[PDB]
Amino acid sequence: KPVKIGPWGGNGGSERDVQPKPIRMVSMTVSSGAIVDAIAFTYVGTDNVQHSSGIKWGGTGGTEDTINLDATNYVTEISGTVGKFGTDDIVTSLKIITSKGVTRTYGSGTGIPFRVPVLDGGKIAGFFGRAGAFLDAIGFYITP
Amino acid sequence: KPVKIGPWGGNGGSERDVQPKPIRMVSMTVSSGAIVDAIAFTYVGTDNVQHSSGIKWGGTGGTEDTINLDATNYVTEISGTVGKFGTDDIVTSLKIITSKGVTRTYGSGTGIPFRVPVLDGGKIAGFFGRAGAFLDAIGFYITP
Repeated sequence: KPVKIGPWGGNGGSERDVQPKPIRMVSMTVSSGAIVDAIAFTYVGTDNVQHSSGIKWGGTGGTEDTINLDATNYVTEISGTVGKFGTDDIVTSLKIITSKGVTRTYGSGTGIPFRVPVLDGGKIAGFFGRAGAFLDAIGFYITP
Repeated sequence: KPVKIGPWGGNGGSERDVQPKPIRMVSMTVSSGAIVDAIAFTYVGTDNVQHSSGIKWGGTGGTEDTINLDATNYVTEISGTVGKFGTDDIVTSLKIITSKGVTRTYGSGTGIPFRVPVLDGGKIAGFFGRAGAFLDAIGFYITP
């Protein structure tokens, strides 16, 4: 069963979550440009079945990038910033680090930093948050 | 069973951890004044036995304050700040929130904030980190 922590960001947009909850992440897709426009992911649930988060959480801007994950290549740390974009506090940048040390950076924005490093073979299993035109807020599911 | 995340803080101090790992926190004691001088806790381990973290993690400054906890009165969120105090980046403040609404604030908010809100009945079960004269860095064990 995952732990659920967060989210980091503003209170705009609509709330986003998944059912069933995730125990490991299979892929994630971030849409980004100057800031983080949207996120989507696929995962194995608490039922040991694969599921999608469905339509991307956020708007139509930016470009998509997908990370494929497996038992040896999993997300061990996520960081980012919360800042203004227009009059909304949103996720202005996001950085993903995997267990092989590869880092991907999404957005070029600034603001109040957040960072969640997961230790001892634990992993980020998936996401929840808030989104509208952009990614207002992001939180994490984590399994040991 | 717990997830292990963090730490937040500077790079100084000696590494501090507990064995066995915690599944429930029973009490925690923060020593603080202007900053966070030390932390200690007692917990139920993965062996279903009560254990201490031992001597406090940090120095002899500040005043001690103890929170008593159990399965239904648990820490649901910890936040704080990491900042320079003298020559060291340390945990300059901590805020503890319990499931019953008990709040305690320790130290002074100088530097960069962090927050770990735990949702859906998850709980902070204990701590690890780095310490010397002060609490250099703090991380969490979290159970779902």
